[PDB]
Amino acid sequence: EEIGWSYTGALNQKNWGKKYPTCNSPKQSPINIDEDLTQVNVNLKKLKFQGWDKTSLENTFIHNTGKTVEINLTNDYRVSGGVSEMVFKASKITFHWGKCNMSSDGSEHSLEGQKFPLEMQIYCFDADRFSSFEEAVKGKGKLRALSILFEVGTEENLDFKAIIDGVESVSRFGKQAALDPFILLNLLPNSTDKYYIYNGSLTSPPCTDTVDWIVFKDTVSISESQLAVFCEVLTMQQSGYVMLMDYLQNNFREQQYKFSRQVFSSYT
Repeated sequence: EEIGWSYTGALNQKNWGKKYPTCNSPKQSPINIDEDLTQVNVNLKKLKFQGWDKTSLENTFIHNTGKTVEINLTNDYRVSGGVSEMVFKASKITFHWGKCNMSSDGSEHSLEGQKFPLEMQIYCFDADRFSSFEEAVKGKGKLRALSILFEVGTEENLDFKAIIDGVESVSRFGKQAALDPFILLNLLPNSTDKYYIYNGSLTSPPCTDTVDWIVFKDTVSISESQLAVFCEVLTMQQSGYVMLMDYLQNNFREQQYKFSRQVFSSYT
């Protein structure tokens, strides 16, 4: 089907545009966000979560795609706010990490030039217009994504126990496993009223240019042992004329120029 890509190997990120032309547009993600360079906007609509405090359904799977571990959400998770009151449906969660220690940079977005050891991204689309997130992407519909940045703390973050167990379960390339019950709202930072928003894109091919990003100012903390499980995930990579298996590490796109884009900031 779709042509294989990598971050720094074969068809690396500098060359994605040769096959996926949108990857060369001026509205690409991720970016760095500096607070003093943003525009505070009181007009922004407070974030509204519907169904996020409910238990995750039994058919919620995590999946090792070789580029990330993806969670395919099943509940009717609805979200709105920021630049509009239009309701989106949250359908996918992906993770980006480095070498998985407290001092490693693995996030895609950064704040104040600081990268983080882990980033979680939750993807959403307009369920009225489209039947699935993939269809929305294929049709260039309006997309919304939320970025959650992580720091390593001293203690085990119990809200993530089910997720972490799931990542352990899919170390093997391509593997899928059902997730133990979890609560999606509990995966977000303590307070969500402080956030940034900008016009951007998917951070990997096809790099679709129609994503409004919400990036939370506050971080989520997990322990060192929780972060460690991500670097046990396995992938396949073409290295020269040989196809090899390796640990999945540094699975993030480098940062992009803003090109006149404005970053908006909530007011609290």
